[PDB]
Amino acid sequence: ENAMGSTMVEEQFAGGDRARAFARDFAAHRKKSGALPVAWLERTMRSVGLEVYTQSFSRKLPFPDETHERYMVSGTNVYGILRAPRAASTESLVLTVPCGSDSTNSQAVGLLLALAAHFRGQIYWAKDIVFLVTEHDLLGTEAWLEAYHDVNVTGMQSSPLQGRAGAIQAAVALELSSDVVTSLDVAVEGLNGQLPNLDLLNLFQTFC
Amino acid sequence: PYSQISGLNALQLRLMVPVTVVFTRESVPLDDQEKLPFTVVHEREIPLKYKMKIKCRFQKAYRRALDHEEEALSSGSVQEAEAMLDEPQEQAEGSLTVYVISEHSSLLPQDMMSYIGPKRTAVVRGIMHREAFNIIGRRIVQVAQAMSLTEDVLAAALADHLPEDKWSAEKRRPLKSSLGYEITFSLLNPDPKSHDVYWDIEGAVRRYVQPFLNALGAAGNFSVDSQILYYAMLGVNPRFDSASSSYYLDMHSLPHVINPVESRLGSSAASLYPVLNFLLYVPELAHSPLYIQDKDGAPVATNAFHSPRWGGIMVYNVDSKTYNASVLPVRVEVDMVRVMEVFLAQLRLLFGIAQPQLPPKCLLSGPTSEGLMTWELDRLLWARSVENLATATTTLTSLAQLLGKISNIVIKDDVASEVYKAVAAVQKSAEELASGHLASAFVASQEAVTSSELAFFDPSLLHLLYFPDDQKFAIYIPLF
Amino acid sequence: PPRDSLREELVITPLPSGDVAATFQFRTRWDSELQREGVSHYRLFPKALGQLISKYSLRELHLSFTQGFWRTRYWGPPFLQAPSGAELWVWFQDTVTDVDKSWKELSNVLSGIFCASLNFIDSTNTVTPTASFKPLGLANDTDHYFLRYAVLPREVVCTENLTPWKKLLPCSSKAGLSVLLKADRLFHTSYHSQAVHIRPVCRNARCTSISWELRQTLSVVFDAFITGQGKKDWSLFRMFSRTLTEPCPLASESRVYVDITTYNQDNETLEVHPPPTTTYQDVILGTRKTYAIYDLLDTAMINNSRNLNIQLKWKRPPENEAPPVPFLHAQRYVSGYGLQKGELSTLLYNTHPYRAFPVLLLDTVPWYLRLYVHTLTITSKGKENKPSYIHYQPAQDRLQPHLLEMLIQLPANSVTKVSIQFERALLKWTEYTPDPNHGFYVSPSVLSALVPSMVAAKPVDWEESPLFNSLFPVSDGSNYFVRLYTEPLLVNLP
Amino acid sequence: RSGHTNNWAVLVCTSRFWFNYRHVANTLSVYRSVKRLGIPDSHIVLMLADDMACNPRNPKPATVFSHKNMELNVYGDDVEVDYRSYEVTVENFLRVLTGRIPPSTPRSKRLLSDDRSNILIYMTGHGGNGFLKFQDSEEITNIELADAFEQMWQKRRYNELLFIIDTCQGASMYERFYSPNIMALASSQVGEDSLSHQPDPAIGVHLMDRYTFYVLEFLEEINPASQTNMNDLFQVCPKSLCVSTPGHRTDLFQRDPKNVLITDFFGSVRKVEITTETIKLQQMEPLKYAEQLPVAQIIHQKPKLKDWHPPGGFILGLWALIIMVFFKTYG
Ligand SMILES: *[C@@H]1O[C@H](CO)[C@@H](O[C@@H]2O[C@H](CO)[C@@H](O)[C@H](O)[C@H]2NC(C)=O)[C@H](O)[C@H]1NC(C)=O
Ligand SMILES: *[C@@H]1O[C@H](CO)[C@@H](O)[C@H](O)[C@H]1NC(C)=O
Ligand SMILES: *[C@@H]1O[C@H](CO)[C@@H](O)[C@H](O)[C@H]1NC(C)=O
Ligand SMILES: [Ca+2]
Repeated sequence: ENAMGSTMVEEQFAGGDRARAFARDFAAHRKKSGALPVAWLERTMRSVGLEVYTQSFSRKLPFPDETHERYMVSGTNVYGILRAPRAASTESLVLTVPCGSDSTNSQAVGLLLALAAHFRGQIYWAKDIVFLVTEHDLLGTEAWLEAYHDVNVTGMQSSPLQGRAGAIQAAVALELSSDVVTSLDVAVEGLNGQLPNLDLLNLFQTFC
Repeated sequence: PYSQISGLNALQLRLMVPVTVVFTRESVPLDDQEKLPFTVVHEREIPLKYKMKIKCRFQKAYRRALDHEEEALSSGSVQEAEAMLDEPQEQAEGSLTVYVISEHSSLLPQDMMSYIGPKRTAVVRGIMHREAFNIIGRRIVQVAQAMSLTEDVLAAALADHLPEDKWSAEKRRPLKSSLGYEITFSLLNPDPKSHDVYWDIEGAVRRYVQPFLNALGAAGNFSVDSQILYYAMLGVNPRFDSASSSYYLDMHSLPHVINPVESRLGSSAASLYPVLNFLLYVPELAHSPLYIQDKDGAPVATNAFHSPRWGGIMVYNVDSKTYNASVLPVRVEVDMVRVMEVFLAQLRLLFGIAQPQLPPKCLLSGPTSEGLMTWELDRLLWARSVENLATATTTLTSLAQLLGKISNIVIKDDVASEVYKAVAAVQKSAEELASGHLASAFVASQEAVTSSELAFFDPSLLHLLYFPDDQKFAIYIPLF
Repeated sequence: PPRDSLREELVITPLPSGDVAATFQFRTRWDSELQREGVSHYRLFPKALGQLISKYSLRELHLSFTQGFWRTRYWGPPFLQAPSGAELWVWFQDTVTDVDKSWKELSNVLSGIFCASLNFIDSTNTVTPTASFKPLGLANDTDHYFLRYAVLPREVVCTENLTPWKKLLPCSSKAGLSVLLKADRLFHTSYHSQAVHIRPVCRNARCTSISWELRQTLSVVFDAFITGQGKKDWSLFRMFSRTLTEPCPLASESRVYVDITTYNQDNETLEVHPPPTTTYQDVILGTRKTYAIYDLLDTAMINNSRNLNIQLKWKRPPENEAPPVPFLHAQRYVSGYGLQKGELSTLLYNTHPYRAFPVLLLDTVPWYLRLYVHTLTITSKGKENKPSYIHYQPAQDRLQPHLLEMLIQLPANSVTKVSIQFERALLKWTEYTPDPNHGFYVSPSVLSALVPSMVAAKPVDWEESPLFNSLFPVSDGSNYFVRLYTEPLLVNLP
Repeated sequence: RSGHTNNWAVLVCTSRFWFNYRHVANTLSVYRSVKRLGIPDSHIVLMLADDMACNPRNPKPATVFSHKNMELNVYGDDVEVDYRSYEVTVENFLRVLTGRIPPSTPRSKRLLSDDRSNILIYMTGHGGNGFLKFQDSEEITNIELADAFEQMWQKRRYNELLFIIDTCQGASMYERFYSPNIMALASSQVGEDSLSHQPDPAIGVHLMDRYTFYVLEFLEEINPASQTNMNDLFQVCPKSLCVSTPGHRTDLFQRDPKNVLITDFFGSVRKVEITTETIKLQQMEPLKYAEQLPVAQIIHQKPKLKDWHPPGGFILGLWALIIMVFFKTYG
């Protein structure tokens, strides 16, 4: 693909300390709350300069689950939108961090917030960017997608969405539970054996 | 009509002009007057190229004078004679008239043989001695060629078909034939803080410009506009002279002066016709006394210059006394008469109408109102007809060749209608040029060129719109 | 007397989100008979636009080029708004016989003047509204047979469009407020719009005669994070890289308005560094607003030896003391997934505590997205809402688009949803664009309403009021008129 | 010593997307030069296939640069484009050249040259041996261009013409020319068929091609009052600064290149004549504004909706027909 093969990018990110502090503040608040700290996330998201929104969801399971220890699940998703300054709201990219109940992925949230703070000050975006944090690992993501496309595929209940950003083109999910890393691992297989385009994997390998 | 078009490529044109020569009583010898009613013929040819040929002929009839003409021609000035003798006032264009008076006449200053006037009429002095009737003929053809037709008149037209020579370039400078023309007057005010410029166009156009264009409208239709442009500047910076305390634009800088203003002149035209621009420039206070200089370096009287096929420009200096008022801006008013004098001279010179060239010992009439004589207009009409016919013939030949070469181009019914119209118009115009009817020939040639160019530039004659005939076998084989 | 006049004014307004908006406006009036052939001499009114009124019989013309989208929910209501791309609507004179031929010729003529691709206006993207887009000038009868409207949502606005626009101004970027229009600064923004309006107006107070008015407008919004990130205030030098040095000599009125009202506190105003000439208080868009006036024709303000640079302290206010959201805003989106069927949905909000008001909605859809009108639903608060008026025009393949026009009463403190189903079509291989995997665009929808006002407004005379207060005629003192545009939508086909 | 009286120029870019920044940059450089040397904006027909100055991906909006020092913006403050992204096609280019344009087309978008006009034509894009591609869908061959120029010559719509192409194997495009008074220049020969790739970091793309870069550098020193001939543009960008070899064809041209000035094709120098002649001249009901959104009138402008019912005559006809049929088979 020549749109990406014939171009070049010079990175200039530098926010490590901010990401760390965000992670430390997020972990303590979640400890106190016992669940996702929503007011802190909204306030912090507003402080970096996004449009913030929330969503509530609930469902009833066919039988109690031993593996995850859930029978009737309710939660909330928080998402923030960065609007492309020199375009209209027609296309969008998604960066998401799925949170469980196992006290993990605080550093992922810190990195997400630092990246949003860095991205907010540029002029060259041609698409909107959505920063998403979900409540339960994969139920929140399913609820958010169903509410976004206005389809009742599974039967999950939710409050109506108030903010949208156009048609989604690509998405990336991040999982990280340590300040340092020794390697990065990538996953490509999806539900019912569907696959993404090979160019995304080639890109990731080109930036490695 | 392919065969007729193949015949149009080689065309014989013969332009004939009627001249009526009148011999007053006791002008030609009495024995010479015995055979006075008879016709003489003067024909000449212009060498050309590309298989088209043209010849020009003067058709002179030597009828004797009617008596009433004597009362008029008898005595007085030439103006009174013209006034009284112009009674018929019939419709005839390309036609002349010549009168032959006695060698002792007191209406013609007694130092000159010829009197050229406006209104298609002239006066010539004969010989009482019976040397021959040849010198009369020479004098008459001399006067007729000063007016009417010359090989130089048909040089801007016929330019391609004539062998090139040194000095060919300047003979191509006049404007080309067209149906209509646009004329726009613009006032340039680069310093609105110092000068408050108001002009009176509507009265000036109505009083001076409109009669001129009414006279010139025999050739085509004319439009007139006007506007004012603020903060419009020139493309050179004037040189200062401490001794004169004035500023100069030199002859070498003139070809680069009008460059910036053309960014604001263009993109307001309302048609597809050729446009002519006349600019009046009021200099800024910083270089207020501005003068244009000639090749020698002496200031020019008109303070203006023109460019071939584009227009002209004039710089207008504000009076020093009018600067006295403390209040700035200063109200300044332009004198329209001098401005229109210069601009109308330039416009007359842009169409190619030069000052008349006189035969030795001749006298020209005083200048008329609206600045144009009739024989000059008829000369313009002759040239226009010739140019139109040449263009139409060339266009038809090119169209026939293009349709012959490529086979998958569609010929619609409108195109064929236009082609037939063009061929008929060309033939009619040639016939009427041979017969000597200039106005009908001019109209027919206009129709000919319009129809031919309407057919040639049709949007459907683009070869790219049709499926290639080479690849059709690919399509018909699979089910055949 | 010159018989024609020029006025110019710049207004600067801080926004509730921490951004700053600016609007330029130039207006000329001429007492001439432009509607009939005969005028040949022009001074302040441009010749390029002046000869179009008679050649094509025109009563009113409105043209706009825009990039971006106005965020009403976070920025507030604007003075003037336009959709993305290019729009054009024209009112013709009743003597015009064939409106379509004249409309095509006029679009082709305008494309040459403004360096835009307006030749792409054809029958597949042109509509004739039946209740919307009424005349903005003096009118006697309103027969919509003589009105045309079109939108091209993918037209680009760049410097090539601004060069002809600046060429039509009299001082022509060399004097007055025009010296502040610099392209790179003007496009380093979140919103940018250029517009031209022509209409007839009253000649004097009795208003028994006609005068012709031309108005040129430009509006931008400067974002806080990208521009002016530092604590330094919003000055003219940092927004435009230029200061004001001298007034246009041809203008009779030239001034800058700065909005200094503070909603939270009482009788407290924002700080403007240079002391202003005068203060002006009036009801604008249903609210009492205070403005500082800098008069550029005063030689106390601007002289040969000293220029003008205005400075303004503004930051995003705390969460408390922020202004309330407007009484009306809307959104639009596409529902479903796949390449066969889908739905188009619109959301309309009424945030007024106790008043209900009606709205008029206009939608246009291309022929390839075939609509099923028996699936149209309008629901408020979970109950069905029946429109008072509805007009529907079905599409014809490759001939004309869909048109839908409804009048709906919105209940107070609620949200209303409007939906309709569509099916996608398969085209011929020669009917796609050079980049066929990008998609097609549905043009933004139009919303018109009379919104209730907080304060009652007095009658106003247009010759003595600021130019931003005389854009729409006012019928009642207790409401005001608004026209909103949604965002365009991108849809894919097999 | 030229003998022309006006100048025209047609500059065309036939690329697409954002990563093809280079072709647009080349066209903008040519436009800047020709304007600086004198040709008015109404005599230039500029066709650009995509917008790079106000593309939302541009880190510097409303600018296009030629070198990474970013000291020369070639888009400029003053610019006008006649053909936008979706009106640039092979067909429209051929129509503009041949004059076979739709009747409603405005003046600014057509080439109104005559017998006394010098014309400059410049092209850039992706090409091969004997063709040049427009966007990605179509192409124009050398034969078609050679035919269009003969169409222009037969009607005498130019005096002299200069043709320049900046493409890979660009010399193939002037091989079939057969009309008088045409001079042609190219950047590469038939064998030379690769293209360079060095993207700029700050912007993110390859900025400009080499040959036009050196040609624009030699046109930045030339002024309106220059005496440079056409023999000096034949020695620009030698294979050592470029890696390909430029070519020229000047056997259809009648004048010696040592006597042809640069400004005859790149500028506008007028012929001036002092004027020394002159023509003697003798010295009660007020009007109201329309109402926005009248609700009651809108409600009453349409008749009320009643449900549709089949007409009675149709029912009578149906049942009469059916029973008339029934009375045959039964009686
Ligand atoms: C998706 O469909 C399900 C039905 O399958 C909806 O579930 C009902 O929701 C209402 C209101 O929340 C409850 O009172 C019912 O008990 C639910 N029915 C069942 C069978 O569970 C659900 O609301 C729909 N979700 C959305 C977002 O529309
Ligand atoms: C000139 O205008 C007159 C007046 O309408 C018209 O009759 C005539 O046909 C026009 N002549 C040309 C050559 O267009
Ligand atoms: C403007 O200039 C005038 C004349 O020099 C001066 O008197 C005045 O003080 C200046 N501006 C101010 C400070 O009012
Ligand atoms: Ca142009």
